[PDB]
Amino acid sequence: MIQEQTMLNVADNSGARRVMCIKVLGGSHRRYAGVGDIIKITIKEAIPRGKVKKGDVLKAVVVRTKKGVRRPDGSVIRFDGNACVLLNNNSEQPIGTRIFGPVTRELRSEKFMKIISLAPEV
Amino acid sequence: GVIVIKAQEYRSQELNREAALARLVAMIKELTTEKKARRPTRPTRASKERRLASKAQKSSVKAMRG
Amino acid sequence: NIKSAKKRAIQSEKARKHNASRRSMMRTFIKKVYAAIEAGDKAAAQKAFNEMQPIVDRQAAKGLIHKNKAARHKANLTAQINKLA
Amino acid sequence: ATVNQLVRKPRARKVAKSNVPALEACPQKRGVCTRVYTTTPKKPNSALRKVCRVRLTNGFEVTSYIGGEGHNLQEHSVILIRGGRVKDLPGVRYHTVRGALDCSGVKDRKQARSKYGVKRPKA
RNA sequence: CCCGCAGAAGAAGCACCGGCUAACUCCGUGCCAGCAGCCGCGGUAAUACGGAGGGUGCAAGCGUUAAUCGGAAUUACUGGG
RNA sequence: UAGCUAGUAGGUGGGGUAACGGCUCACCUAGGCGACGAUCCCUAGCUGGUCUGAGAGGAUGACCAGCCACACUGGAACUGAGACACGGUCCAGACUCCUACGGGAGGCAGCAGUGGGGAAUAUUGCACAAUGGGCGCAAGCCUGAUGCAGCCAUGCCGCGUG
Repeated sequence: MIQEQTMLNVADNSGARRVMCIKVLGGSHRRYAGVGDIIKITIKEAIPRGKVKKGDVLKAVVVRTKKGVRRPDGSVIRFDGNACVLLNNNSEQPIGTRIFGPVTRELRSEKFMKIISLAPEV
Repeated sequence: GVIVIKAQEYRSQELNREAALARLVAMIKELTTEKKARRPTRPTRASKERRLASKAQKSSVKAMRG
Repeated sequence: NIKSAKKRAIQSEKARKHNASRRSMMRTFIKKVYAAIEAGDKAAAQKAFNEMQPIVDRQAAKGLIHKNKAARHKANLTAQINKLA
Repeated sequence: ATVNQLVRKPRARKVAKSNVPALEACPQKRGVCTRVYTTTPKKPNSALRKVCRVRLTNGFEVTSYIGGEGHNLQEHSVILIRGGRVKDLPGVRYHTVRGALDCSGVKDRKQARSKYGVKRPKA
C-alpha cells in the first residue's frame, strides 16, 4: 500500500538508494499500490558510479511493503521496510541485476519471473 | 509555439487590446531579426608595408659566409 | 578448479577439531593449577601441577606443543608456587 | 662558492620542461579532429595555413597543422598526431600525418613519399 | 655441417642537395600554392615551393615523432657570478 | 607541512611467541620525538646493474639474477617443518554464471587466447630428448617450469642481390 511521496529503498544494484513516489500507474484517481504493481518514481539518492543519477525519472515495481500482502487463506506477510526495483521507462525491463531481500510468491507473473530468478528468497 | 500574451495594465478592453499587439507582433519582429554578413576583411596596404620589413631584413642578414 | 586438493580441506578439518579438543584441554589444567594459586594452598597446587605435568609432556612430544612453551610453563608456575609455599 | 649553505641547500637543478604537452612517452596520439578551417601566418609571412582543432584520447583539445596541398578531412575521421612546431602559427605545436588512419595522404606527390604517407608509385 | 645439379638466373629502395651540413641545374605555379631542427625562402631567371634529370649520404633498412644523457662551465664539489 | 604523540617514553610483575620486546594487560613515573627537518602531503618497489659521460656525476630499474610485497576488494584463522597461503577453507563486499527457481558454481597480475583501452606489442602449436623439482630401498610416474617451432626487420651482427 503505497501512495505519493512515499520514500522507499531500492533492492537492486542499479545505483540508487532512496527513491520517492511521484505517481501510481494504472487506473484513474487510484490511490494505493499493491505489492506487485508498478509506479512512476524518481531518484533522491544515488551512488557515484551508478547507472542512473539523482533527479532522473523512470518506472519501477514495488517488492516489499511494511503493510505487506495477504494470502488466499488469510495469512499475511509484513516487512520492516518498503522496497522496489527499477524498470525500463518504456520497456518495463528491470535495469538492476542483483536483488537483495526476499520477495513474494504471488509475483510469478512471467514479466517478473526474470526478477524472481535473480531474487534471493521466497 | 502557442505564443501566449497576458494584458493587465489597463482598465478597458481596447487598451489591453492594443498593448497585446506590440507584445506579439513586435515581439515577433524582435525575435526574427538576425545577424547578416561582412567577413572577412582583407589587408589593403599591409601587403605593401610588410614588404619593407621582409626586404630590409633579408638584405641585412647577408653577413654569413666566412 | 577441478583438483584433488579438495580432499585436503576435509582432511584438515578433521585434524582441526582434533587439535582444538586437545588445546582447550591444556588450558583447563592451567586453570586447575591457577585455581589453587588463587587459594594459596601449595600442596593442592602441587597436586594440580603434578597432574598436568605428565600431560603437557605427552602433548609436547605429540607435535602440537613446541619444547619452549612446555619448559616455560614448568618454570614460572613452580617459582610462583615457591611464593605460595 | 659559500659551500656552507650549499650543504644547507644543494644546487637546485632546474626541471627540463616539455615542448609536446600532447603526452610524454607517447610518440603519437589519435584524435577525433573536429573543426576544419584555415588561418593566416604571422608578420613575416603571407599565406593561408589550414589547421584543425583536435580532441585527444587523453581528453585534451589541441590545435594542429594540416600539412599538404590537398586534404580530404571532414571535421571527423580520426587522425594521428605527432610533435613539431611551424614557427608561423602562434599556438600550434603538432603536425597531422597524411596517410593517417582516416585521412588519406596527399595526391600527386613524387618527392619525400615516406612523408605525407603517399605510397610509392611502382607502376 | 659437408657434397653434387644450375639459368647469372629468384633478391633495392629511403632521405637530402642555401648555410649549419657532403651534394646541382632546367622547367612550372608566381607572398599564390607550399617548405621548415635553426636562421629563414617565396611579389614571372626561386640552387630552399612543385616536377624532371643528375649528385651526395645510408643500407635491408631509410626518414619522422617521442624519451635520457652529452655538448651545457645554461646548478659551476670537479667547474660560475 | 611546525610542533607531533598517550601503549604513546620507561620501570615492575602476570601473560604471550621458536625466540628479545608495550607483543599484550595492571600499577607507578611523564616523559619521548623535532630544525643534523619531526609529524603531514605527494611520488615511487629496492639492489646488482643498465643508458650516457673525460671524470665527477645525471637518468633509469623492461629483460638476466638476488630481496620484499600482493593474489578479484578487505578481514581472519587452521593445517603444517614452514603459509597466517595464486590454482585451500570460512566471513563480508562487488561483478558475472547455471538452474530442476529448490539450490549451487566462479576468480587468467599461470600458459595460450578474448573483448576493451591504447600510438603500439605475437600461436587458443609439439614433447618431457635435455636440466631440475615431487614419492620410493628401487623401478616408474607427473610437469604450458623448461626445451623447441611459429607471428613481427623491433634491435645487434653476418652475407648476398655477380
